[PDB]
Amino acid sequence: LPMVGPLALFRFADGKDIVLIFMGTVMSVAHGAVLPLMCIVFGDMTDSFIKDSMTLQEDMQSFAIYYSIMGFVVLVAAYMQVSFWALAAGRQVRRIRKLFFHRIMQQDIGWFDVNETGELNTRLTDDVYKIQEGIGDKVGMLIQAFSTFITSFIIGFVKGWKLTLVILAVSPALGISAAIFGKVLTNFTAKEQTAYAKAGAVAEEVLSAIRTVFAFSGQDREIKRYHKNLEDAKNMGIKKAISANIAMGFTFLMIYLSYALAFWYGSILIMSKEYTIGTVLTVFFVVLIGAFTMGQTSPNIQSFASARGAAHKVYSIIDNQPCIDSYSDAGFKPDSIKGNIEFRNIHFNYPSRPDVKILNNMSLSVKSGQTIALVGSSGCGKSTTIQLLQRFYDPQEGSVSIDTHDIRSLNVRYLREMIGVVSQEPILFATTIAENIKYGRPDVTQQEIEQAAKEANAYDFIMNLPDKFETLVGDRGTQMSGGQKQRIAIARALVRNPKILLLDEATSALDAESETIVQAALDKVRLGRTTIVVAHRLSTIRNADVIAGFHKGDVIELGTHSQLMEKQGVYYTLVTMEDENVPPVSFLKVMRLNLSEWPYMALGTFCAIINGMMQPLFAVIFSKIIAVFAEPNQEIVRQKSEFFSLMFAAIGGVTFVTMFLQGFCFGKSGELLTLKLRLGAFKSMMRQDLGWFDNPKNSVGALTTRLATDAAQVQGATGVRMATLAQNIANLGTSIIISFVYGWELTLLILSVVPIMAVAGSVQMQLLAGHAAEDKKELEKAGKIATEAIENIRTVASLTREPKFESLYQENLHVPYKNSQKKAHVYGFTFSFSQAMIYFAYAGCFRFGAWLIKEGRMDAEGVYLVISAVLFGAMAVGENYAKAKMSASHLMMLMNRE
Repeated sequence: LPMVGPLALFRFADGKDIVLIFMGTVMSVAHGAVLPLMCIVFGDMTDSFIKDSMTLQEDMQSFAIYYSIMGFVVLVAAYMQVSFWALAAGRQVRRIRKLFFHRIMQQDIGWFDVNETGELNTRLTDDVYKIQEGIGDKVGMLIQAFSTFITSFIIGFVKGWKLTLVILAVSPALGISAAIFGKVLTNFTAKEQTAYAKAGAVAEEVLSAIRTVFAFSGQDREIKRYHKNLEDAKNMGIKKAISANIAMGFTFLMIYLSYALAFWYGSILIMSKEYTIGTVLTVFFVVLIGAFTMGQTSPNIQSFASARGAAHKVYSIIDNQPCIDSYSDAGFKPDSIKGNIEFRNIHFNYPSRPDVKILNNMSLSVKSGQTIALVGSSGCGKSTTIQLLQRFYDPQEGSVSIDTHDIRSLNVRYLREMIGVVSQEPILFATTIAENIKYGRPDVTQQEIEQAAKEANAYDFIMNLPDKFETLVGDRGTQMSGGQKQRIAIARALVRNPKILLLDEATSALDAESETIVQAALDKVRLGRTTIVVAHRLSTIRNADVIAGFHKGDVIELGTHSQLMEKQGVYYTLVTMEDENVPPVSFLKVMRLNLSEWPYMALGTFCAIINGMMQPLFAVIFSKIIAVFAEPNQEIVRQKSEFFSLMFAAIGGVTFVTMFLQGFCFGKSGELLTLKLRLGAFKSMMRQDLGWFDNPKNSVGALTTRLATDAAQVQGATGVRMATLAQNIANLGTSIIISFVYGWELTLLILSVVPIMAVAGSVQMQLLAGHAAEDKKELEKAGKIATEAIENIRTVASLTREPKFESLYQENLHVPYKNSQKKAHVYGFTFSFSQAMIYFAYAGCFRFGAWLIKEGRMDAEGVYLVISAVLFGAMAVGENYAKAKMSASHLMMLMNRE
């Protein structure tokens, strides 16, 4: 699909907005240079320690100040990046909303008839949200990662002649792996799609015709068939999960082989001494971080793509100006008008379906003070004419004369303002009685307001108003009645006393008293007013002096009703005719569901425990690698580096195998759990009486969606969640035990920086400060009001209130816009704080390790062990539970129910 270029994306930024974008860009570039630069100083510090492992205090102090200044500079840079980018996003979104609404209210009615209102609402809400999210932080981080990738390569150019090409020559192997896995992945996805297709097929057939299931009473063959289909789905899904786990393990193994090969090549350089160990470690770490950053940029790339598509559609709307602009500033705008209106040979076709000539030969004339009506069959060109007279549609053929001046020459605002129109079923606007009447005119006082209200005979129901006109209309007009609705409508039409009235079926769909009151209001209005009433009620039509029959957008008869009856025209025919309960279920019971699978659970738990243990082993081997690098001992060090490279390969292999077994075991266990729970659900359901399935919560689509979604969710979570708990607990226990054995002071230092980082980490990104709920709710409310305005577009036009509804739209946007700025500020604060915490932690941990070294209770190798191991444990902890708990509670309630 067409998608606009990035140059077009920021086409709504004004001068100060350009400065904002530029400042954000430069700050993001600084941040993305820091990241690789952070790794640079990290490797430099690593080398300095390696040599120091065998000049200490001053060196450590210098390193510490460098880290601290790096932390401060990244704090400032990131905070400013987020703040400026978010503020630019907010200004851009506000301007986008304003101009979008301006064009929408500018576009003619045919534009709406092309684009259904629901689609416009979805656009204005979701696409605006997408563009906001894209520009705000996603673009900033995108630029930042671009810069980091570029800087990693420049730094590899500084001294990496061999390592750069070696890691790039890993790229064909890495891509070979990623694609050889992907080719099997596509085939497996198709296979499992077939499997779930059969499973959902049996599900849909049994549920949709579950009444037939009871009728035929033959649940034997159907239950057995369900079991068969589920068994096949198990046979397939077990393999799918096994394959996915092998893919993950193979990715890990490729990573580890790259590690070991790079290390062996570095050892070769040290043998030749071409590259100092420090330089090799620096370049390797930096290239690795650059590669991982580039890889993990993908979600942001998708975010930008979505933003670009949304922006393309939005700007397509914006630049699609109408054939006529309501806000035009050209025309006669006569100071007066007699009022007569004449139409000739009107010819219009909707832009959506411009293939049938709906409108043809509507020669008609209305004289001031003359009562001429229009009657015909449904969709006989009635409303199209009324739309035209407001210049909703340009007559391709014909003429539209208003007292020697056509609608073409006259301005639109002026014309609409002095013209009144009432639809077949007009709808009040979502505002109190006061404002609903104020739309009459802006220059209106209370006394005349009540005068005009009573002018419509509405008096009867105002003495009962709790607050008179201040009385609230009520949601959706629930506290409202059709006759009273027409009363407010006609009153708001008359308040400004438009010269001419087009009452398009504004009498029907009412009760006897309601019809009487509207008829009385109309008769009072007909005093000295030029009227065109296309209505269905016989009283008004007969009261009308001249009536014109109609059919299929064609003139047939006109004059007194007697001629219509004599010809029996169309007039004669018209005359003759879920989440509440969610009881917390004991995890013991949920786990106990795997009764027979006890061996499977145990074997999988062993696999997960070993897997979790490995990572600390990675930390230890890394630490000892550094250690051996410390002592020159060239022969011993080269041999031991080879040894620990082979150990890296061994770790890759053990990770691969443990992933293989864990995936297989947990997949089988969870899939058997899925089978058992599905069979139990079927049995419980068929126990349930017919009425049980008539509840709206028990619709066929909803129930089958529950079945499939919840089964998959519990299968994944129940197996994955316990395994993950075990793995993480192993990581934490071993890391903490290692730290405590090494030293219980730096231990506590690490174990305190960790929690403060995590608490101030991902949770704060979307949870703390209590902005989320209010901001989302207010945005939803403003969008709802805008959506209502769009829906009632015809009435909004007849009112000529588009500017004022835009004004109210922006007014109610103001507060959520301020909340947007507030949330952006706090988001920036937490993000920068999180980023800087890492550097400050590095500095403090390393400094305290140095202090302990001065006391001798620890060694630098232990320092590296502790820091690296704890960091890797933090990363591992990253890898739903509530969804699984709720689903399991649902299933248990459904089964155990008698």
